[PDB]
Amino acid sequence: VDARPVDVSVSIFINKIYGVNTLEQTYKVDGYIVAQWTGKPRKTPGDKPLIVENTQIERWINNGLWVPALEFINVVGSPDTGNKRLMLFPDGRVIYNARFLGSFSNDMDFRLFPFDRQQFVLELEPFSYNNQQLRFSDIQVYTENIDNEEIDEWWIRGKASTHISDIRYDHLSSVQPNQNEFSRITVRIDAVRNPSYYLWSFILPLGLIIAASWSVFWLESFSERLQTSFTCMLTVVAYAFYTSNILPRLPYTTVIDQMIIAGYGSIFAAILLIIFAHH
Amino acid sequence: VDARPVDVSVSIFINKIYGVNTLEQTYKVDGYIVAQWTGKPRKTPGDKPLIVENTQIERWINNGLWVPALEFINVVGSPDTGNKRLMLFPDGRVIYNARFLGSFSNDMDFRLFPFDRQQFVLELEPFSYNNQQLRFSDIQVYTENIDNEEIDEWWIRGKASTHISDIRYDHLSSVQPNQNEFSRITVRIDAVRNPSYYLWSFILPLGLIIAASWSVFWLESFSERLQTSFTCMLTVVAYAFYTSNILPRLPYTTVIDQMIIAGYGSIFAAILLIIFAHH
Amino acid sequence: ARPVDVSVSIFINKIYGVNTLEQTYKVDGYIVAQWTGKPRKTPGDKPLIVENTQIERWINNGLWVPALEFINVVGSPDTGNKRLMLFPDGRVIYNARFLGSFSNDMDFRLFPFDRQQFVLELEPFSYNNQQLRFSDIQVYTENIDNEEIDEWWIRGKASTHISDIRYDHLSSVQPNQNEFSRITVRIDAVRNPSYYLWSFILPLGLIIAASWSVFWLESFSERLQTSFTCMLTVVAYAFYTSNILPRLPYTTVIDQMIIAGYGSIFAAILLIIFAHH
Amino acid sequence: RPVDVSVSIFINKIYGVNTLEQTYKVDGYIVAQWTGKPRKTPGDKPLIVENTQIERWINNGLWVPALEFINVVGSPDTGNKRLMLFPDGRVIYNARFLGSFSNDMDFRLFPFDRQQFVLELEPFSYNNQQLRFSDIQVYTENIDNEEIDEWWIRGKASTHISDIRYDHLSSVQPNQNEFSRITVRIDAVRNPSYYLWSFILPLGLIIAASWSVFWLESFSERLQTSFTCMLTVVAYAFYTSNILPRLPYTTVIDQMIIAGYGSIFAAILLIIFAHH
Amino acid sequence: DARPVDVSVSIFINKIYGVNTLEQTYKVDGYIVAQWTGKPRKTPGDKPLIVENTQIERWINNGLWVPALEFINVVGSPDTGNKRLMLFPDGRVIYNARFLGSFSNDMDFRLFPFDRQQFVLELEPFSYNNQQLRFSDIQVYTENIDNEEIDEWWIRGKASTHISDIRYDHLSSVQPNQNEFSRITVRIDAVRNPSYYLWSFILPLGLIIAASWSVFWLESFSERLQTSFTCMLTVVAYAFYTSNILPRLPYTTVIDQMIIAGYGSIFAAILLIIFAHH
Amino acid sequence: VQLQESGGGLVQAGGSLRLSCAASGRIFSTNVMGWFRQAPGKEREFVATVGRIGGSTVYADFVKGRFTLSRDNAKNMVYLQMNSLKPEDTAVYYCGARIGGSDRLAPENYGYWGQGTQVTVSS
Amino acid sequence: VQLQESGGGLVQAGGSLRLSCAASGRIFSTNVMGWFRQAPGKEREFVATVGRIGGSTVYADFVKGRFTLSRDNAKNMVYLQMNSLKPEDTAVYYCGARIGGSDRLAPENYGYWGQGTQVTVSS
Amino acid sequence: QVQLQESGGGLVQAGGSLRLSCAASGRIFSTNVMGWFRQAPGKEREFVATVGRIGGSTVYADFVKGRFTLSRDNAKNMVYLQMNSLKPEDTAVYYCGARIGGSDRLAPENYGYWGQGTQVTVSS
Amino acid sequence: VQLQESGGGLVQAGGSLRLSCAASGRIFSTNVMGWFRQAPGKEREFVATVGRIGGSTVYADFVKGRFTLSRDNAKNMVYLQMNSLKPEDTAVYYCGARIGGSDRLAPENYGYWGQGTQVTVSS
Amino acid sequence: QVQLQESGGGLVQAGGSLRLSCAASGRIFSTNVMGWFRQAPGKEREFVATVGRIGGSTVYADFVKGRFTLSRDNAKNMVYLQMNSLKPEDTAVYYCGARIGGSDRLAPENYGYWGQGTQVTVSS
Repeated sequence: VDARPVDVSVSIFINKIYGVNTLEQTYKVDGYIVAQWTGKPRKTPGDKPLIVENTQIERWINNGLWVPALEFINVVGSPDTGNKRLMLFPDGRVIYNARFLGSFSNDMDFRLFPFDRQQFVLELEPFSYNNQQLRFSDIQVYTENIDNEEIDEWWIRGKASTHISDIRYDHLSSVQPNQNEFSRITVRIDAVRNPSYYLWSFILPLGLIIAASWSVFWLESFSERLQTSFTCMLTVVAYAFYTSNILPRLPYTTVIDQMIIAGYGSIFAAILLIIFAHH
Repeated sequence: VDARPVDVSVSIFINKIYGVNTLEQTYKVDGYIVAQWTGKPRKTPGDKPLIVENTQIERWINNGLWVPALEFINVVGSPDTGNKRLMLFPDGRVIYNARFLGSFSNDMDFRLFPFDRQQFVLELEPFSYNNQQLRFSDIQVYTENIDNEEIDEWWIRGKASTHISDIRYDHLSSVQPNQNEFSRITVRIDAVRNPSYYLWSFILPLGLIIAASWSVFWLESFSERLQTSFTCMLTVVAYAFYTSNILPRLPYTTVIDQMIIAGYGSIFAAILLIIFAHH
Repeated sequence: ARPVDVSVSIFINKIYGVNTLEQTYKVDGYIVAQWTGKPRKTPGDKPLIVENTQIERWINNGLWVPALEFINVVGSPDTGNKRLMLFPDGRVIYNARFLGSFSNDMDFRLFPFDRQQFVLELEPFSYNNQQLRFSDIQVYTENIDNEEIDEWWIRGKASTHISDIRYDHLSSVQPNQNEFSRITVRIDAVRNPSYYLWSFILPLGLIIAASWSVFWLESFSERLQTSFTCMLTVVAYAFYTSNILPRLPYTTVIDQMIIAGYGSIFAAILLIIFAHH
Repeated sequence: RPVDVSVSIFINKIYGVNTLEQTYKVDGYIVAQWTGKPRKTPGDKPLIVENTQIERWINNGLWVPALEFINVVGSPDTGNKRLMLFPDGRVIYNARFLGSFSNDMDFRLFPFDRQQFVLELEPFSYNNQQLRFSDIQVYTENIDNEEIDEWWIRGKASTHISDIRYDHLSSVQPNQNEFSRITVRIDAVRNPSYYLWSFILPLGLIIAASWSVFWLESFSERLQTSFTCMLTVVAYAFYTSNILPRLPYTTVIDQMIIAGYGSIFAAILLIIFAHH
Repeated sequence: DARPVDVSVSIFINKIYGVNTLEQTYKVDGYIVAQWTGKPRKTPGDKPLIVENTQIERWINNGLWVPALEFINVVGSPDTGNKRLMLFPDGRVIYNARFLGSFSNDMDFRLFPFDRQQFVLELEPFSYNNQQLRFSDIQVYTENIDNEEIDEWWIRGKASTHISDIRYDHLSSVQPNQNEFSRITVRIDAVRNPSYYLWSFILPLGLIIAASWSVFWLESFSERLQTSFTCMLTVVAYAFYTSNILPRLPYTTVIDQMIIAGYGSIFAAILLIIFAHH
Repeated sequence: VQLQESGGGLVQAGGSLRLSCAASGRIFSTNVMGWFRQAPGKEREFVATVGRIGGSTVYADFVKGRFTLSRDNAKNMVYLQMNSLKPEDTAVYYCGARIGGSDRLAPENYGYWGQGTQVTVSS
Repeated sequence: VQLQESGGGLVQAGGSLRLSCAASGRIFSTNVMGWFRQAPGKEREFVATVGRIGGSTVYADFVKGRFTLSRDNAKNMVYLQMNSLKPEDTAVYYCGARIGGSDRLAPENYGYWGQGTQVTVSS
Repeated sequence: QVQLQESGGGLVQAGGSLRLSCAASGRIFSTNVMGWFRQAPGKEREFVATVGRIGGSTVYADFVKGRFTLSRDNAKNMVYLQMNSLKPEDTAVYYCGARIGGSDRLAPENYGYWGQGTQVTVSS
Repeated sequence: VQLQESGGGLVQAGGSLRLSCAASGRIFSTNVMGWFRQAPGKEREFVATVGRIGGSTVYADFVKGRFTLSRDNAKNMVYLQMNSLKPEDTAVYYCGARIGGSDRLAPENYGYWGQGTQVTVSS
Repeated sequence: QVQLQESGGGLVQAGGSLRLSCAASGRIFSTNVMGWFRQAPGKEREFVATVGRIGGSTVYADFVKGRFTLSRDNAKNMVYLQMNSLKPEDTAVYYCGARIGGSDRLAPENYGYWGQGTQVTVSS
């Protein structure tokens, strides 16, 4: 008779989502991971749950304790693990708890910046054990309690979305039959960018410049109209260089980038209009 | 046996608070953590206190010595722990001491920049032991003796504020009654920013420009008044870059940012006034 | 005894963080190495999963796990979880997560229209091809939905090679023991030029086009003073460009366009002078 | 009864000054020597114990006290390290280090500022009744040409041996609260050649050319040229800022820019005080 | 009596990059091969024995002599990759290791972008004097370059090597004739690729300094002056452009001197214009 | 935003009381709310507030498991269930909204304070 | 782009079906395609889609090795081979294209939905 | 703008040897750029040998199996391919190409200025 | 910024003296103050000053627990309690104010020096 | 710029001693740049001794084998080479060069302002 897969119950605590790198399509997540399963019963001092911390956890693994490696699928490099703890129950129960900080990757489309929406995901999967050996029974997510989002870069929208799926790998389908599927937890945090800084400091002043760019037609002579249009051209270049110094690095154009091109277009159109009157 | 919680006495020495990252809402703290409790009495060489340093700390833990892991709740990644020591007294007393350097997060509101005030906090909590097993009996804070604050970026205001609270975790209430509460130390350092480089190099020249912006109306012709208003517009854009190039990255507007928008507004108002005279 | 045949599978999750001046790029993925070792006893005489720090305990106890080096890696790669799958019939399956900075010859002279070949070179660190040879290489790359949002555009399937590297410093040390088995993996990609087309080539074009409109001015005083203003604009655009564009020891298409902008103004200035005096 | 420790510090490099953090990088070697408990060594000769082998000797009872760099910022990068064990009990600990060190750094006189680069060494656990520093020797780099260097080292290294009395741990035990501290100081002057020729000289030529506006014939000419010079001083101020180190105060260069703003604002007030 | 161990070294230089002008450092990726003869041993099948990475430590704990060889001019601990030991039955020991380190040396950038550099590597035993361990020879293998056009640095000539003895004065008091250490020195000579700075800095600055004298062709004094201030603003805008690209240095380069010449040319032209009107 | 406490009154030692706080105004979450107490001739001390991470609640060291903070985000309300009351708990219980700062335990970081609800525990 | 499902119908418990999805329009890869199902009075739930790296396929927790997603990039088609069908699998099977987002499992990130193919498992 | 010229090919018996030579003339900086390739009738052009990236190393195709050796004469702008223990499988036209670009010395796409070729015929 | 020492005099070996330094002018803290000594034909050597961290005080290697530095921040005064005086302690004791600086023990970093107070230890 | 002058050479028997001296006169800012070299007839100019980078260190050629010692006397701007246990192999013209620049204390090309030389002859 075959032994049943080990049901693992996971809880994820998300303390912080920050340090978004637009070009690399990465974000930093600080939190805690809690994993619970029923192992083999054991003797604990006084028949009370035993606490095993950090470097002592290894001593238990060398001695035969089963602690499966759970991998963050979308982590970029090894996550910085803080303190870690095992809570060993005499009835077999095991509770693993560790603090983490890692750079996570996901598909990030910033074409609508500063009015872009993002989905921050965390993907967890056993590194070596298939779903015939280890399966995720459930997932709970606890996120930060925010007082005021005004002071925050991102605005979290709704509760955390979770999924428990099975990943079938075609490579290792040959390794063994029905042993190629892995249990996977997916956690998703939806957020909208705070556009307050870009509204007042990028869209509004650029608007006042594009509005003032058409006022050159109210000049008396052709010599005055033209020389002022080149001054506005220099201002749009100076504003483009001001935006570049702040705006994130991207392989495409944002709403703000399109407004700068519109500013160049407006001046080049105004210049073509001044020439189409004199000669 | 004695089943009462272990009273842990803590001292924190703050050597430096520096490297504030406005966008990440983090700051670096260098200092020393001192933790003290009374364990089981022991025989030490010559019945004098015994010094156990760094890697030997581990050899004692493997051999049964209880050294609980205390976590900095608001630390961003594993703190760089330097030297660590244990002092084993024959009477049972245990004194743990360690040097630390860590990036700490907290709610930081920079909307009043450069006249912003900050509260730099350190939150300490046992990683695994609840307050039925381990409770903080007291917290003492020692800060650096400063000669001259003129040379410093931040100006520390008042003595360190401390708290000892209990954190009740709802994800824990699924095991045993009254075992879901944890003892927590809160340390707070209040500081005001040094507005030197910001009054003289950002508010003062910006003031002189906004003041000189109204002196375009005293020009004789409409051709002179207008061409000078575009020059001032170019200067406010050139000044807006100068600020962006130096000032910190934020998801909102500061006092300086509001002054730049005021500078854009003042010129756009002056331009509307010049047009409201000619045509 | 016959060399040990090693079968390799490489999974490329991400290629990012290109450093133009250092000629490096970051690769996140998995490395799967499979060979047949000596038969052994495993619990319940079933495959055995040995993870991370436990691997070291098996090596100390005599298990042969050869070190496979990434030839073009820059510094030690960040190795995540590592695993060994041990079979009673001798088979060993080594799987590990890696993140590394890889160096390659990168020519950015055609930027932003440059094409790159991202390579991964794998070779046993200590065992020559008489002891250890690569029997095959399989490459699995990311399934892309939309490349519009991506900096690089992958073109074609991964190209693989298995070659032998002969080292001269190993001759006069031992005969026919100086050759090493090498796996080469190549990913071809074309840069997404959308940002540079609309934000660099197009506005610069509108400036170089507007630079010749100076000849339509009535007086010599107007024609000259406006040419110096355009000169200041090209310098202004060159400092706008420099702040964004990657650091290189040569000139790109964009850099050549800026020099063309300087040339066009200096030519226009020589033309204005060749009319008055 | 306290153990006399003799220290030698070798300073290979002082670089990577961070003005805002008030830190600097130091590469060197630390040599610590004391006489301990006599031993048996292979062949009754001095014994070299390197890197990972030392940890084995410590576990086995060898006393190697932890000496802390008081002003280090984070754990220093320790390279190779070794012990030399003599049968008479003599112990020589030597290690290569690279660390970020902090100290009070006043950059108000930049680029003509002088700095004191210090290193403070103190035992982490042993008071001076147990461990005291008997002496300190400092060896610094032999420089061929300082023209190519950012900092100009002035004089020999200054050293001190002091006792640090702590008022906390005064109650822990009587006359057990004092610690032995070594202090090493390197005095250096900044090389101002780049800032003289590229900042002070061109700014001078601009502030000098700013008064040439008065030579103009009409009021329309005098004013429009003053705004052009104003734009140039802003242009020079944003040129300066892009190079200059980040500071919470103003430098000599920053004061010269304010003088440049002042000169133009004065000249502007002078032109207005003629027309209306 | 008691002859020192002759150690034979081979250094493979894969890459020289990441020059930091202000720190006077550069990054080197390569391999270090060191060989010496130890006591003969029994190896499985009387063929050489390969011991690599964490297993080397197990052999050292068990008594194997593997001396620590220090890179004298390294800045911080070099990032060591894989490392092995080839132990022969005949007694021979071969240590190979992959490294990446930041190396310091005297770097003069006053002639930038036309500056020449000597990239050095200095190797010395950390604890053993030349009465215990001496370097018998050094062999240097460098990268085979196809096209240097795409490279920042241009390697000139073969690698230069030296084997010297370093006498330490702090060690004279310690023991007689035990204060000297064996040192390997490796030098790579290179010239900077000035293509980017010729076409993007010297050439446009030249076209500006050339156009600066064209103001004298303007009819009136009001035109000549107002245009000279515009050129002044251009030289400041160009100085700000160069600063944002050029490396951080405590002195002036050829490019920096050209900018000062540009400021001088305008100030001279301004003095010439005034010396005509009033 | 105006705050209003209720539920206070006379109780015997060992007894229970359920305090309620109603928030009316510019408020987007009940997380910002926090309970405080002030006995005659004594400072205003922290009682209970929400913890930073989900599932956590911060209680003063005197609470010792006896009090519980609950919330009804739909009704813009927070409740303080007080059990096993000791005469030491006699005070005017205040409900404040966290104006700012970065310390949930500091009264200075709280404002828009209510009139208070008097709790009297007898013997 | 337009999506069209086929292959559904009446099957006995333990039986098999092979669903097919045809795409026509702005589509360069069959990778963006995903199978979903919707039983009357129940939410549209994820069934199967391609995994991020080559050789991987994402299946819902109820699939339990019974269904297999295959593709014919030349014919611009995806197929869902359904085996060991239980009455719980009775629903209208939809084929959607990942309209964006960054979650393969969320139907919100899918668009250009087909009319659907009814699958009825009997007893 | 270089010209490449192969020689040394011919008819040899199985087990025999040949020494191919390639002469480079033009805008050629180094012989490191040069690589040997082969093409049998109705078969693709496959890589044979080229210089490795690090000094002392040479890259050889998996069929070479120690039998062929690449040598160079940087002064004469010559590369030589010493072919020993020739099998009939080695019968092809051997080409000498120059690394025009890319970053893969094994790919023939990254090679240009190809010579006319030198036919080698190995008889069983 | 004026400094004035007092409390010196003639003492027998083993005896005690309490030196006092009165500060007046541009001083907001007694922390910048340090004691120094200078015997005829000998250099000015450091004696005692406040340490960087709270509770710490820096003493010269010759002090050997005998001297104690105290302060009265109200009267802008520092005191040096000298006990178990040896003839080696005979010198003119100076009180200096740290003109900023970055080395507490270096006399060069001190300005506003007082006239000095002579302590003569006899035998 | 500067001028260098060697002295102290001559005829000595094997096992004997000599003390070479070098006098520097000019815009020399330190005695650290000075280095001793030797040149035997029909042989290349080889490095003998110079200062080490770190304080307390001196760089000596592999043939010195503890026999020679480099000294300085900074003030009078002079360096000294104390040569003991002289062997006939040490017979050469000893030169004193000032490091002009570069970054290699051992390479004779990074030197300059060389003196006339001082002949040292070691006999039977």
